[PDB]
Amino acid sequence: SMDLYRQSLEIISRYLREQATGAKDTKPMGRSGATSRKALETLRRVGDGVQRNHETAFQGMLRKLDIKNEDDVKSLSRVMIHVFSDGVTNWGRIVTLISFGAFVAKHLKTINQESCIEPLAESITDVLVRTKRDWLVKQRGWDGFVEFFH
Ligand SMILES: O=C(O)c1[nH]c2ccccc2c1CCCOc1cccc2ccccc12
Repeated sequence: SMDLYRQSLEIISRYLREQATGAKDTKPMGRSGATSRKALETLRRVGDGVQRNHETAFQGMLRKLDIKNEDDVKSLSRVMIHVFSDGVTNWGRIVTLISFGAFVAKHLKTINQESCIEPLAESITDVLVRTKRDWLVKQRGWDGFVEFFH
């Protein structure tokens, strides 16, 4: 679903960008927007907690990935689909996929690869919506994400 993709892209890319810069983007978003703003707000709350709770694991995975350049960022999808497609599907695992994206985005700013944050956000959005389309539709997309963590 291109609507699920374009909404997910805006939520993920906004969170990854603002985690990297340290500054939040202004309130107006694209289509839907009201649901997306609520989703970004719950994502900041839950996602910041996940980064703190899994700091050692995130540090370990970052080291393993050994990200140095733009080519390393594109080779990521291979591990991303491996780890994320095996096992159960729930909102906690979706938050973990996104929060680790934020953790990687901060590292990219550090190594002067900030231009890779958008392609990375795009890659996460694509893997998420492509592999979990039906489950996301059943949960009423980003409306169900907000409700679940309410
Ligand atoms: O779901 C889980 O078990 C799990 N465990 C982890 C333990 C550590 C770090 C993440 C995870 C996850 C998230 C899914 C897989 O994420 C990824 C894997 C690889 C590269 C990535 C790059 C950008 C964003 C997500 C990535």
